[PDB]
Amino acid sequence: APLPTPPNFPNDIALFQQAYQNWSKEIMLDATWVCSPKTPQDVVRLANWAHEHDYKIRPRGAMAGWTPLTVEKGANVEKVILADTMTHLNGITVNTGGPVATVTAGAGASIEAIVTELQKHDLGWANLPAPGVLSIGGALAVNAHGAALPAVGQTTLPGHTYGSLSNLVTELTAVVWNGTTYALETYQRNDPRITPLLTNLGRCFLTSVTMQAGPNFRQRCQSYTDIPWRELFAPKGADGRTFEKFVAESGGAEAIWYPFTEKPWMKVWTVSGKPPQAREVSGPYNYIFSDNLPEPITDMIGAINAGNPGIAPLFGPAMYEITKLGLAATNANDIWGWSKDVQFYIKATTLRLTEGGGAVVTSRANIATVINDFTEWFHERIEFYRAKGEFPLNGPVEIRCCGLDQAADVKVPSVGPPTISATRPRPDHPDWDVAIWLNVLGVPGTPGMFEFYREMEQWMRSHYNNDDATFRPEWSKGWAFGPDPYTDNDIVTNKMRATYIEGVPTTENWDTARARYNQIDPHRVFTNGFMDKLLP
Ligand SMILES: Cc1cc2nc3c(=O)[nH]c(=O)nc-3n(C[C@H](O)[C@H](O)[C@H](O)COP(=O)(O)OP(=O)(O)OC[C@H]3O[C@@H](n4cnc5c(N)ncnc54)[C@H](O)[C@@H]3O)c2cc1C
Ligand SMILES: C[As](C)(=O)[O-]
Ligand SMILES: C[As](C)(=O)[O-]
Ligand SMILES: [Mn+2]
Ligand SMILES: [Mn+2]
Repeated sequence: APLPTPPNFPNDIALFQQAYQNWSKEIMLDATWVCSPKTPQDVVRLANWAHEHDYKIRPRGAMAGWTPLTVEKGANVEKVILADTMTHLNGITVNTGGPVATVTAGAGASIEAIVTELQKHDLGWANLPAPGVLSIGGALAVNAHGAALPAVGQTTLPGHTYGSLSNLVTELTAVVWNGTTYALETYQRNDPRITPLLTNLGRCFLTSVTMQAGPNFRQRCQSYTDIPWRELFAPKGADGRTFEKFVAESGGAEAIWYPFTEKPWMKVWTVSGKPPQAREVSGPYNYIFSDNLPEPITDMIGAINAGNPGIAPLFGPAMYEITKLGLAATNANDIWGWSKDVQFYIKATTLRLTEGGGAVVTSRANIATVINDFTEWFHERIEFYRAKGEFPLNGPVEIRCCGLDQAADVKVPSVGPPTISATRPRPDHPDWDVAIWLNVLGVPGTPGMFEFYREMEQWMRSHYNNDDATFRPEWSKGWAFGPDPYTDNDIVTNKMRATYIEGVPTTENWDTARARYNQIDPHRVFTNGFMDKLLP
């Protein structure tokens, strides 16, 4: 069924109708209006047109995400235009000459494309998200990050950050109200106005960004599937092959622990000179068994989807075995290459899942305790539900750490970190210097799963709430589980604000960010109904 034709739409911007679905298909719309602006000036034309006709505009990147910040479930989108940035707003230029090398990218450029160009100039980023498909605008919007820390004794090379990609921004350009009309405006990192824009949840429309780059580096990625979970996730100072020891020795680490299994898949990244035992790779996405699944597994997933959640204790071990056998068969337990080739490992063809948990901001010395508390709690819960015949949990626990948006990493003049990034340092706790990402993944539609994600969100908020650690939702994942994600009204309208006014000055907090967003867009062109609840 055709949507109403928009009134007097700019004649040279082609409009087409497409479906929209979020990653888990928990948001599904049969029809939306879409266009692909050719230049930043065309986004300006779209915004002024929208203002004049009471339409809304949303930037559309790779759609590799879950939140309702583009379109909401069940929403009337008759007066909404989605502006695909990836078709044309994708230019990339490396700039070598200043206090630091930089790269200027259209907001629709993919992060893989950006860092591929950086590699040609012997440059790179230290803390990359796992999927390269992401648009840079979409990555910045949520403080996108990887699993990287420096090893003990490792210095941060000039230009690099172990925080979010949002910490690397030296300048950006956005569509902004000037008092009479929307126009392009450019902000430098030393401008107080920029900090809410560095992580903006799509409340602002970025057309281009410039980001610092450091030197590229070679990196090893070793996999282990032979460490029992209680050994890996042990209390502080324990014997054996512990998570904290890997972080000390190597810096970068991520564990994937399938449900009802004994041994995680642990990945450890070490900066280098190739180790004799490692296999050199020349491209990303080196885990072929995880981008493509065979028939016995897809049959289990099919049977789960058909109403058999009791397959979970068979499915977890089956996924572990595909991983163990696949790593061995393809000789991928010990690989080495440029940063991007070992840090990009999730292809867009990966199994569609939905996520809970979030971030714990704390001191580096407290990593073992945070992880041990979470994994012991999780294990007790999953076994508790199994004993009652209930299987709310059929995907892995995933755990990784990175750094925060440290001022020391920024090599241009700067007014500070992103205002509302989950990676923003806490001024009241200068010793808090890591973010621990504690995620749980599950098959969409699983009975009891969102109830459990609510149970977990409540537990994390209450448990990680003291002088040693605090909890922040991961913007890009599920949160405000009511029990469905993004539906607990108290969390959306009260507790997210509370999180982002805690421990920070009233001159640079959640309310500062809201004020800036409304100054830039008082007509609320760059909003939807969910945005209006979260950021009034
Ligand atoms: C399987 C998978 C793995 C992932 N792994 C990681 C991970 O390793 N680390 C990590 O940090 N994240 C990860 N993500 C989450 C991902 O970073 C976010 O979902 C991201 O926002 C998606 O970017 P996108 O380009 O697909 O944008 P979209 O999904 O199209 O949009 C996402 C958000 O960005 C905003 N946005 C897009 N373009 C602009 C723009 N030009 N200006 C202003 N706002 C804009 C939108 O309004 C929206 O809020 C993963 C996601 C998936 C699906
Ligand atoms: C690598 As992940 C927990 O953001 O899907
Ligand atoms: C309970 As408190 C003051 O550590 O946020
Ligand atoms: Mn608190
Ligand atoms: Mn203490």
